[PDB]
Amino acid sequence: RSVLGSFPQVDHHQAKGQLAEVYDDIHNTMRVPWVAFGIRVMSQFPHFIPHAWAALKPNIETRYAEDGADLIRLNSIVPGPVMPNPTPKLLRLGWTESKIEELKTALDLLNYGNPKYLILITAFNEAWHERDTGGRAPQKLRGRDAERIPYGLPNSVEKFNLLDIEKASDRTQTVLRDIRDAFLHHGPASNYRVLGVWPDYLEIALRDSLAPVALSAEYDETARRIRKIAREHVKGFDKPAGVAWRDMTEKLSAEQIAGLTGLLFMYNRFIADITIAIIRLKQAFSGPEDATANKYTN
Amino acid sequence: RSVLGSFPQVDHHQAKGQLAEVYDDIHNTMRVPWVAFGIRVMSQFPHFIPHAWAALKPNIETRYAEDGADLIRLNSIVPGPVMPNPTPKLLRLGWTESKIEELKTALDLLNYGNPKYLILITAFNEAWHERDTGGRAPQKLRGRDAERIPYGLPNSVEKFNLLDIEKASDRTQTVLRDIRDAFLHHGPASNYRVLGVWPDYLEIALRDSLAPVALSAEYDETARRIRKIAREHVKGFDKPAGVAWRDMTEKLSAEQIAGLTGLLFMYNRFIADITIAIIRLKQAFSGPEDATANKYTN
Repeated sequence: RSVLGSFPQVDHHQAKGQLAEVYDDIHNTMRVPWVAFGIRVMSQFPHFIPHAWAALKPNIETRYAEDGADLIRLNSIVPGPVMPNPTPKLLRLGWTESKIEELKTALDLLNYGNPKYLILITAFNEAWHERDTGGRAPQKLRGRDAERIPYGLPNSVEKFNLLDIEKASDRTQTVLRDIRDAFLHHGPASNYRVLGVWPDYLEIALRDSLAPVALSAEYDETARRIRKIAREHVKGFDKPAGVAWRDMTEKLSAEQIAGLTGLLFMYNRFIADITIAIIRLKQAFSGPEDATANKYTN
Repeated sequence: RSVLGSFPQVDHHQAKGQLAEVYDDIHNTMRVPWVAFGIRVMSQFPHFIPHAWAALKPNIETRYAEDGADLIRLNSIVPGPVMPNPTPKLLRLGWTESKIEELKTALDLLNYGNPKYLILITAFNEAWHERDTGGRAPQKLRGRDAERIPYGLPNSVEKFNLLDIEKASDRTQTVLRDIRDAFLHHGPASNYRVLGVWPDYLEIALRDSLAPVALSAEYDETARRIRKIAREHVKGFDKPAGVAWRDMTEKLSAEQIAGLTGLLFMYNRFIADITIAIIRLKQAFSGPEDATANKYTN
């Protein structure tokens, strides 16, 4: 038996018809090279993802929301131990400059997307429990807060290809398991199914950047802070940015509403954790300013 | 539209036959006068509650597991503002000392049980992800540790009846809904379906005790602290105290394995938040030492 199985989810290859249009819409609207592990997972359920998406789209494409994602990114740094650069270790292991740059680009794209997915999940979750995710403030978004960000991926950014966990080496399987378990999580992030093709780096990543802050006051407090930024930000939305489970009782079964309720709560924690995590990795290379910069939609 | 509606679950009365024996064996093994919300909700899935429960049973029934509960209970105090006593307040509403004493007994019972439930949900959540919940330790439980605590509810302890939410007043509904949303939770705890026969108090409770600490660093750190105690404790079990999703694949569809992964995580947080809440609630009547004692299994 594998150290690590594969979690229940509609894979990117599995998304058919109406659903595969949505995965694209997500890519393009959010200018992100992957669909979130949680979206993939929540998509097995009929109706929900497509409907919640349709009600989130108009709100997440704005410069307003992008400014929110920037607040998340900006404050996602952990008041933690100081970390050594991984660069010398990669060179001595014989990595090319060029290869390391490919890693840092990966990290950079990941750190662009995660915070937007923090906005995303906060919308979906809060709306599910009929709490404030839009159309409540007296003052609508005005001036350029309401402008739309560019559609599609940034020039020279392709969609990621996530590694197939079944086919992967023991080494890769294990480091991912380890990173999952260090944080008490359910699965490997899409983040790590991208970063996993470099198990040797992740092993160093885990020892130098993530294991020493995992489960700590400082780390969870930094999750609390960014979740709060996300939760306050979404009330600025012009119209509600998700569906409410009470409006879904013709669409989902009692069992299903249950499942989705837990799934949403879980992913609202997972995404925050992962956001912090990967920024911290790119902090080990460069520093807190470069690591939390918006490098894509300016 | 109703201000709050009932969350989907196998209500106490609805459990038939084999699941009904399970709800009981829970009641009695844990010496608690209510089956947790999270089990009720989670029971609607085939196989899992009965199965996870069979593995928890011999572990949670030991004196060792009772010490576990006591540690959580002891460490559940928030270092927040000092709260006024509500006793004068309830007297001014004409509550008799006798009625007041009825509320405190109920608070004691909720406070007896929430810590044990945190143990339950920790075992279930961890085992599911094949993380450590028993059997890994060098030598087995010995001495006082291995003994079975008493079976059955304590003397003069009657089973609670949850209040019907649908049927309940607007005021019961408002205050419960306010309590749910103040913590970003999914529904009201069994605890509040008990305490909500008394919405005048819950109202005081929220304004005095709960709302000034909801979502604060101190409240959230307290949760981390107690969740940690619980995660370390189940490691001392003689054998695993739950079931792994990988072993359940004949018994559960992908969709449900996903739904449960979520619910498990969500209740692990939920139960911990509530343990702290209801303790806080008693702490205002009678200080920290009282609020955290084991008054039932000594």
